[PDB]
Amino acid sequence: GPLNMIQGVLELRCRTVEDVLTPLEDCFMLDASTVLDFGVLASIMQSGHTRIPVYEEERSNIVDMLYLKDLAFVDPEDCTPLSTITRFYNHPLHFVFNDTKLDAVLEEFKRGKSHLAIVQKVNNEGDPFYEVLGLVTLEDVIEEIIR
Amino acid sequence: GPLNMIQGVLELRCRTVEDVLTPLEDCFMLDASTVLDFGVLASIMQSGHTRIPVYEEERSNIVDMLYLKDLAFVDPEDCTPLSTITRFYNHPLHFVFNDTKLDAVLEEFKRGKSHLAIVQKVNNEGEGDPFYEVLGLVTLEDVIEEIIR
Amino acid sequence: NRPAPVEVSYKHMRFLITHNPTNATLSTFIEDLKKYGATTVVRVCEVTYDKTPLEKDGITVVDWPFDDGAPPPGKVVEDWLSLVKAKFCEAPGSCVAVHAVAGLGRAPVLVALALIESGMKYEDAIQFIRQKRRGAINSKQLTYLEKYRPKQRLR
Amino acid sequence: NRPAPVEVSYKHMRFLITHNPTNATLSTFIEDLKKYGATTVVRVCEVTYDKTPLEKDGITVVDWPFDDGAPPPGKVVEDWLSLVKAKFCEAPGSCVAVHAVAGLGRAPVLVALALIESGMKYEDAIQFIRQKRRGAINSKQLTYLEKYRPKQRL
Repeated sequence: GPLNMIQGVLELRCRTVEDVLTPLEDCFMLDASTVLDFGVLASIMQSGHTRIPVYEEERSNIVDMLYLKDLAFVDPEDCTPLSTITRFYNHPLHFVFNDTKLDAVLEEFKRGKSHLAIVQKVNNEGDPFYEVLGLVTLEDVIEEIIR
Repeated sequence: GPLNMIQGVLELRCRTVEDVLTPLEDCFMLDASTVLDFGVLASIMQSGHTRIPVYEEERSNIVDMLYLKDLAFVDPEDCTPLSTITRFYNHPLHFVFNDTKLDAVLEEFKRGKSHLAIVQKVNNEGEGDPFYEVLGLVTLEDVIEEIIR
Repeated sequence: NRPAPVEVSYKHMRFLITHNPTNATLSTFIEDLKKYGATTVVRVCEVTYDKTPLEKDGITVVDWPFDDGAPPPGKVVEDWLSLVKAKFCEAPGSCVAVHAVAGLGRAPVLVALALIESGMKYEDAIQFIRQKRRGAINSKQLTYLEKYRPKQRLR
Repeated sequence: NRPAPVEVSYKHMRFLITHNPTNATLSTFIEDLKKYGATTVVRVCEVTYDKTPLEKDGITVVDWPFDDGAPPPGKVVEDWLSLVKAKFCEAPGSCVAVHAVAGLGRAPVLVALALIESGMKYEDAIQFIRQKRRGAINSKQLTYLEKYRPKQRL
């Protein structure tokens, strides 16, 4: 417990997002042009994610976040694309950089923002471009403390 | 950040469940005899809870836990009472006492136990048989909140 | 709020402390009695439930009521000790169930002075019960329980 | 990797730095142009998407291409500054959209020396752009841009 946890809390100041993220291939995610039938609904139900990144076309192109609580009053008879459902509600995209300190992302985390932040690195190896690596969650940091 | 947090981790060992708990009147809960039509489904959806205590009769009488992921495959106009859905899957109830230290509850959560524990106290006023007394629910996030603030 | 049945083994005598059921909840209440191998229940609270299904499933229910969180009157204690001694004779192995309202009161008390009567020391009796059910005896039934003196009556 | 449109207001001038869209993502690309009140897009990358839906909806698209991570050639900067003042003359209020590939490069550069031409100090140009969009200009183009100086054309 507590001694492990205390230095966890202070190596918040030394670990970057780039050590505790989920890289983008293993992240639960949805194409916008996907459509609420009962099966997509169900697979989201037992996915056990409550907030899912919504991309168009390519996965490294996140346009929105779907909340579980959002699809409470969409009916799935109705075959409605997630594209539309996702700006029924403007949900925040939280963007953060690879070399951001973990405690800073934490401070960010309960400064209200979405508990899922998405990770960018700049790349220069030509115009510089941002480069999506994956997602970090508040629980990724939480576990960095409590283990 | 970290000084507050280190201090959280330090009095994890002296703060008890009883003031970081949600007392029972504020908790999201369901009567067993309630029935999955689409509106109750929707109200659980937008409840934003993934784990809900199911009581019979009185609220201080918790019989099961409904998981969100459980109702993935019930069809809700096939309108079936929550009692039976909750006997499709018995999910174990986690019971804990008020004067339990927070780090111990942390350990209880930290392999397998439901992230939802229910809180009971013994009571000795006045004379009769002592009885257990439900106060409310504690979540793992109630404790997390005690560290990260 | 009624907590789950708790077994107290020592000596090779075996007690099960339970709640008073309602008998919407009876089938399951009988079921933990035969899982624990109780063939005899001692109730000491109000009669709320019908014993005759339990009698038909081969469990004798004994009604020895005394008041809420009072110590056992002396007749009740002697009967308790003698019933216990007779039952663990009749088959070694089996359980005796005792319950009042919620198993945190009179029933732990009778388990307790059964334990003292077997010659476990008192403070070990209490704290043995209190290991398994938190905060079990109230004050006057503890005041009762060591001006009690065992004269040996269980092996 | 394509980041969301970013507005830069200064002067009472308003630029929107954007990514290059596809023809598939084109509907939404037009829609943030009309949210931000852009009536003019300046593309400076390769031609990928068809411009006729956009001026159908009343947005002029201007093709002034110069190559990946190069500074603007002199023709391009002069045309840029003059288009900018003409459009902010024609209606005060509106936005000019600029985009290259991903809006982290040449288009921020043109916004930048527009700002310097407005007589914001140089590193307050870079200042202002890098706060909203981190790590936007590369090598050669900020080397370019301090050896740039305004005769204040805006």
